[PDB]
Amino acid sequence: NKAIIASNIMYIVGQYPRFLRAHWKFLKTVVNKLFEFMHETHDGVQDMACDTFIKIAQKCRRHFVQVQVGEVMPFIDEILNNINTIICDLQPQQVHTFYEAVGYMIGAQTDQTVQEHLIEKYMLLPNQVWDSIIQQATKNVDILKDPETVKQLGSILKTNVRACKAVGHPFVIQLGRIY
Amino acid sequence: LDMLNVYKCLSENISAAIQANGEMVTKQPLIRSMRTVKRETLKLISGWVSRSNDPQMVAENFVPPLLDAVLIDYQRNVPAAREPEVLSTMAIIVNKLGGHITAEIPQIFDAVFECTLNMINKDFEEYPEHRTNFFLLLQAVNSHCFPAFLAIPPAQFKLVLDSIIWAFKHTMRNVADTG
Repeated sequence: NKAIIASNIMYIVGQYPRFLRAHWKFLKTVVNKLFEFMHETHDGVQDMACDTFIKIAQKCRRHFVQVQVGEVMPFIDEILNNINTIICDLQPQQVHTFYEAVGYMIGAQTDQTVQEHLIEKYMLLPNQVWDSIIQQATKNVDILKDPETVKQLGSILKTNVRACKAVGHPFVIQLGRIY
Repeated sequence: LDMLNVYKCLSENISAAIQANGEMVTKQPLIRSMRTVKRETLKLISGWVSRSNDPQMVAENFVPPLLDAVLIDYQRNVPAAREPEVLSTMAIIVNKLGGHITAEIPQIFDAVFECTLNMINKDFEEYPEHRTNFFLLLQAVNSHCFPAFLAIPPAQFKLVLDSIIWAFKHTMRNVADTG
């Protein structure tokens, strides 16, 4: 029962960004609740929690990259310094939906310099796998024939596609780095 | 294939001429002409593998015929008749094929290594080109096919490492530096 209820609560709060955009503390509490639900093993809860999070990010993108009252650091920072601890229990596709969600936040930082640093760290986790697979291919190109490494190259790319859909032009700094 | 046959035909014609009348014969029309077919043959072989782009296909078709045709020929040649460019031609292919040839180092090093080493282990002067090239080869193998140095027995490996000592004791700047 609790999961069916929690989902509806999460659906309702997802439909009223106007209210979230006026009450940071609540928005904050909501996001964190979603981050917790992201380790929930009960059926569907993790799909629910991701749908809501991308939704909210899209419509409240500005509040995550600008410092709110009662804080001394933009929420994105906490989120980026913890990506792994949050998404560790998510499935491949959900991880993509999560990356797309943060991407929208990144797209809010119009300030060149800062948006660039945000982007570099945003794509840091996926980059490690990439950089790794790449150096090994520069020793033996029979590796790009390896079932597992090819499975990864796919998921890394898929992640790169979503981030780009949300970040927009500025994402060029990334594309250029691996193009 | 035929080109390798004629190469080998000439290579055996030259060595005999020398074995029968000493180095001197190299200083005359016909021999110098036969040396040319060999050298250009080697230019062609190495010149292509360099710009080739399918390592395995190259290591499984165009490399095995090199063994009997060029390597074991270089082995059976009299010291004065051996082509230094054989070693450098082989060096280039190792740089290109890399891991795809790591399994043939045994077969290769047999023919050329020890027999060439005995030409350059008396002093530090004779057979200059053979010194230079030999170590470009050894550099290459060590650089792109190190695993080979483990496959072989400790007795052979030692012989290799001490050969390096020998290199950097040279007064020819290039040979000592390669070492």
